[PDB]
Amino acid sequence: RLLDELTLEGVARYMQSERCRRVICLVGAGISTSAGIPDFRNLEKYHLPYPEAIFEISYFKKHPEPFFALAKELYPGQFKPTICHYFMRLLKDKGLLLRCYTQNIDTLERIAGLEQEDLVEAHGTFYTSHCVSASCRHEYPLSWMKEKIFSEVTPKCEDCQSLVKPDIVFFGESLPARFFSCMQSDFLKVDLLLVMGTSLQVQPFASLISKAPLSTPRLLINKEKGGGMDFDSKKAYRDVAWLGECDQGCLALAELLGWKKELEDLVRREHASIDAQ
Amino acid sequence: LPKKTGG
Ligand SMILES: [Zn+2]
Repeated sequence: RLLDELTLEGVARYMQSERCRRVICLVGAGISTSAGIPDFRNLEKYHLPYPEAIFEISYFKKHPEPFFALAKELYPGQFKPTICHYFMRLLKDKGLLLRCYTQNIDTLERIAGLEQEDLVEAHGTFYTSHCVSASCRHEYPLSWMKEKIFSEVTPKCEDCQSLVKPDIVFFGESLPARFFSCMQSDFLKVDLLLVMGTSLQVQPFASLISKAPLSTPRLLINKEKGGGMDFDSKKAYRDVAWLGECDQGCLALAELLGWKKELEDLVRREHASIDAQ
Repeated sequence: LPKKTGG
């Protein structure tokens, strides 16, 4: 038992102790909704067999148009990380971030200042794109992909005529080797798991929190309570839930840590920088 | 390598 009490205050006290040196963040769609990117969990014209087919690789490869139509509708006017992203930046700068495992493809962790080595982009990224042909794999940048999306021309390889897709992991695709490589090391020794903006419904990402040592405390910051968390039973000993929006949860935790001013300054200067671009 | 499932 490493937490004195199963509360946000208990987690904050623990984070301040010398015991808490290494923190893994596990994040999903809920950390980016306030950045104007909706939770993926006008397409009627395509008569999809079921709504989920939009993100399945087998369906996508033969009928890519519905996906790219959705991409146009939901493409943000700007890429601006949230308070929650900047909380993770604070963890990084304070030497507390072992890794951020993300389910998101929006690049906002990168923009917030998390480096390549800080991240496991478990579901890939929208930032880069590639031809699907293994013998070709021609790369295309975001500007090229965005132009195809907005002009409603299906991305096609200029060399081999094959489909070009963003470097996202569609349902039914393998996760990157980096995911499994980092998982095998990071969860052997970690002091805290910070689970934010995910209901842990997607595998094998959902399985990650079970990989931590049994003594590792785990804080959930999410709108609602499949990872194997136990908050409420008489056997509860290490898991804490804070229910609401991720920005507000991170602000509450930062205030308890005495980081409220530091966080708000960081958000405001970084937002100013992005707006001045 | 293991695949993305559960959507
Ligand atoms: Zn090609």
